Amino acid sequence: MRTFTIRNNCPFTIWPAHFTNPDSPTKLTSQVAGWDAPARSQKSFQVPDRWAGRFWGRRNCDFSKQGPSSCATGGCNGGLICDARTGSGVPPATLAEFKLNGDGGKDYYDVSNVDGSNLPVLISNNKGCPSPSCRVDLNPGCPEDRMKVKDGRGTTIGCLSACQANLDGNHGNSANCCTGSHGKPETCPKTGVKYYDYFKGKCPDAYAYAYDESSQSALWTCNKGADYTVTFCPH
Repeated sequence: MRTFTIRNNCPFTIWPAHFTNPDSPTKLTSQVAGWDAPARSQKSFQVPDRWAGRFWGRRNCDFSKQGPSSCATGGCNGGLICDARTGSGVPPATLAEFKLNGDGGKDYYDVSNVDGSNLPVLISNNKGCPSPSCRVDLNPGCPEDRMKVKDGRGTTIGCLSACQANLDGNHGNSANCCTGSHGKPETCPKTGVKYYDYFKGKCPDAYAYAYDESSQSALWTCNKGADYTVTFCPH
């Protein structure tokens, strides 16, 4: 067992969630896959070796609405508790991804804004291993109206990737999504992904297009049996 701590340092309530990869050898059963996290709170729980999955934070949730529409960002099938099979968060949702006890006996983790961003996130550990983060707020500078997810007051609370905002109007043949004629690394250069420089400039650690993980995953590993903390709105 590892101990994971999910900490909300934001000045507002968020609703964290988790989802387990379909090919994860082990299941996360100590903590249900969604909860209310008041400002300045945490939830800690045990996670088995070899677990692979992701955490994220949802903003502006109202569970009188069913399905992903319950939350303004990161909503999932199941509502408060995200469904085990279909409960991945709808973009934009900054992810803290983990593959424990992977290749070479190492843990692999990362912060991912590939599909967009909604909250600053830090992944820390108790073993001195690399600690990726996106600490700055990407919402105020979200570069185009179609990428903005706004609350009822007009404030940006999420910033979709160019792919998820459908800027090119062609999800099925997109140099932003890396699909169709652009569906492999050789045909989807990062220099062709619209607004990659915005996301990557503000948060170099975070993945920002389909093939960042292929290039950068070796930066974010630990083989020392670490406990992990995911902090939203870190210092």
